[PDB]
Amino acid sequence: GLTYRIGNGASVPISNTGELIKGLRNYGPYEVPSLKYNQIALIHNNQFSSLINQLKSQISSKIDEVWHIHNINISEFIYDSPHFDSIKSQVDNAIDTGVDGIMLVLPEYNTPLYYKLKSYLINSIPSQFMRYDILSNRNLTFYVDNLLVQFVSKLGGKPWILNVDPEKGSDIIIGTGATRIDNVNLFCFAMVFKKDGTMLWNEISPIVTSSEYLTYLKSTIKKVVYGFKKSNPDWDVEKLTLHVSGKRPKMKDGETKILKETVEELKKQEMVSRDVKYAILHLNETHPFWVMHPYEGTKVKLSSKRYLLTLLQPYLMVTPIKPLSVEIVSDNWTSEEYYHNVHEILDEIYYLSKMNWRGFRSRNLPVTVNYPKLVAGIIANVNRYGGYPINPEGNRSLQTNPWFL
Amino acid sequence: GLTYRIGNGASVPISNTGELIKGLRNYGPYEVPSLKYNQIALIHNNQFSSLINQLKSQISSKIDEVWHIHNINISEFIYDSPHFDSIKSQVDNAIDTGVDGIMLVLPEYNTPLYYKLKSYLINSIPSQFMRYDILSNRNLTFYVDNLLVQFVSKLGGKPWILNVDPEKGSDIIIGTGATRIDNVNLFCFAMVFKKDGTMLWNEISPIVTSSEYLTYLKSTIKKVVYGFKKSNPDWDVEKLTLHVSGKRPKMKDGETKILKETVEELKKQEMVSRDVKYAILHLNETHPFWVMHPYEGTKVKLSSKRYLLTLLQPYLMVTPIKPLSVEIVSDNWTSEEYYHNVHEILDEIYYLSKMNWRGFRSRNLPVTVNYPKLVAGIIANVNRYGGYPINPEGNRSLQTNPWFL
DNA sequence: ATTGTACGTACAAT
DNA sequence: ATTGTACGTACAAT
DNA sequence: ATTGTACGTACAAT
DNA sequence: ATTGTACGTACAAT
Ligand SMILES: [Cl-]
Ligand SMILES: [Cl-]
Ligand SMILES: [Mg+2]
Ligand SMILES: [Mg+2]
Repeated sequence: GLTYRIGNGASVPISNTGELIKGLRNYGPYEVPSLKYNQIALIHNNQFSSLINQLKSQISSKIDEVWHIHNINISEFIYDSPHFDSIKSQVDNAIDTGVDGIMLVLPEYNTPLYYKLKSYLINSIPSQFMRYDILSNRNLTFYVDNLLVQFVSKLGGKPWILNVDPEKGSDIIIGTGATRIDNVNLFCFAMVFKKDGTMLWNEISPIVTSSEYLTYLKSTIKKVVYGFKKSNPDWDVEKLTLHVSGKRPKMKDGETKILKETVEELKKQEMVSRDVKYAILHLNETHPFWVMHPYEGTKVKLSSKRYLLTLLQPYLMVTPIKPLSVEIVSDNWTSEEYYHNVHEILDEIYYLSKMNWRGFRSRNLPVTVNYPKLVAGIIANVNRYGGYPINPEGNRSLQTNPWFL
Repeated sequence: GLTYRIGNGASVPISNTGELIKGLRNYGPYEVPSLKYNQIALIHNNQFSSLINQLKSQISSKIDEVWHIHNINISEFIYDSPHFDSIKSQVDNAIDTGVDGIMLVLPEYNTPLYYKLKSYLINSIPSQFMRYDILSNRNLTFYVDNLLVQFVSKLGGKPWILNVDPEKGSDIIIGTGATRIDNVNLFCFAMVFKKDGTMLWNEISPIVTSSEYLTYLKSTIKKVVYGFKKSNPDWDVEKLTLHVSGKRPKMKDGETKILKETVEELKKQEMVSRDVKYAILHLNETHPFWVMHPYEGTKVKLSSKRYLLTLLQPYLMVTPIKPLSVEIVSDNWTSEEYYHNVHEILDEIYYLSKMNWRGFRSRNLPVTVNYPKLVAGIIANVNRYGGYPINPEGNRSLQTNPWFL
């Protein structure tokens, strides 16, 4: 069945972390990140610690041997006290020396300090946080293994992509919708993906009130298609799918009407093909249930437009299911192609549920739903603890890299 | 897996009508009905019709050769006009000669006449109706084949029973609840079954208003247990299950409270064992869905007390499911036996979904739910068109035979 | 904040 | 009393 | 009323 | 326009 494509034309089976890691060592990742300085800063307050030295050695050898990123040096920067100003001084010191990314070790749980520093770094340079007190109580091998998956991704590398039939499925999938941060405030999102699970462009709205939802939903989607088209100017999108998700205002028929208008305007502006075939889907995580591989990829039809994908819960009697409801709220398909297109979009959602660059283990949740949830967590908490605002507009690094992992 | 037990200790696979019919011819039914007169009346208004003669010959030879009911003679009675009084004269003439049952051919669709005659016959003698205009447009072989399944059952025979492990499942299952006949009026029902799918006793309430529901629900259940116990005086019920169904007043917590009281009173009166283990289940047919034998008998857990059985739709791309929701609203099981008992009651419901004496083909709906629906259809329409009331109390034939098929 | 489970013991609601 | 959460700690993952 | 499907064409609701 | 019913006729079942 489905496989992951890594480097040198090799592919490895899904649902098998051991073979994925082994394949990376043999063949490299799908794309090794391009770096300016070949330099990574490690920033901590545990100078001469043995654990810091063990961590640095594993990072160094695995960046070389697993990720095939050669000639990297790691520089150390020591902050004197675990507070914002003292750590920020060392972050700025690291940036001044010329580094491709920062790995920042914090001593303990500290939510305001974390989100203030994280929002500063997201606006500055690819970064990876670590907790020393958790690091001290973990298998270092597993810790660094998965750590490097998302750090390499943050640096712009592509660890692996989905091996999918290039003749089936959408040209692009737009994950879009909004996420509430409280009873009144929200932000809209729109993320463009290839059918192989790679993210091409990201846009998010400013935080606004629910009264402004549909205005900013349309504008955020137009902005992400503009950015996708400018960065991919020869791509003619003839097969388009919207994956709408997020806890958002209940305005279903008004929202569908606006999403349809948006697609039509983008056709008018020739941002997608004038003959584009599209569908607008609602993706909702529903209540889990338990059957007391027969359901790996099973598709359930509830009505002509409501479907259910029985995604397996990652777990260690009963088989747990994490179902995903998929409703077709709008499409321009003909009756003759309709159920062929239903199978294709459902298979596509299943494939995308296997993409996750946070770590080696699949999340079994489509990236079009999962990655906005990660973004929501950061935007909400940066707002709550008053960090630096994150505005990907005008910042190509934020528009194209998975800074939210 | 599951098999049907027929005569002479033989058993045949489920879901295979051809082998079931062949097994009956070779081994006979599980129980051949006992008859007083060895005489069946055929009552029609098509004297000397060739089709009537073909029908009579198939009935005669199959009663002999498939059902192993020997030495039967069929007498004919001719009514002159298709009206109640003229047909009733021939029904009474048939009864006066001494017959074990009546087969009554009506010329066409006529709902008032059908239910007036049917309610008269149900109060008199086992009976089987037929429509001449439909009979003329059918494969006579298939028509008579299934016709005789339910006629033999109405005469008190047992065509086949479920082959079930005698050490698993309930001692008796009581199908109970109520069915609305309009927005205000209803009747309660209670049917006692063995785990092999045979009905032991039946009681129904008079038609009452919804305000009287819980009073008559309790009294109808007590009445059916009294009748089961009087007819089965050495049976010690230590494993009891209630299957509650029917479109009825929304009084869930009050209904559960009364059903629990009923079981406790019956324990007090020593109608069941004082150490009886029981569960009270709600069985609801839910919305069908389609998977786009992997679900023959599949059990889904939704919560600790809510389950789903994915019963297959009988049908001729997508696999249709007719799910059955099963909720445990009350039980006296211990925590240690609980999930063992959940599997047993769910398997038991699945087995009972294979019992259907209306014809050879399974209905894939548990008899504890299906047979009350058949009763509801008759009671409602006899009320609507003012036929003779059907009161099984005091009438052992109505309390023990499946007159509703 | 590598991430995710699994599972005690609490306490929340009815 | 009973049933869903809730919040810790434990620790698995290749 | 042997029963049950499957499926046109209508019309019902939005 | 679009999507669920609805009510006929057709006819399958072994
Ligand atoms: Cl569970
Ligand atoms: Cl369908
Ligand atoms: Mg991260
Ligand atoms: Mg019948």
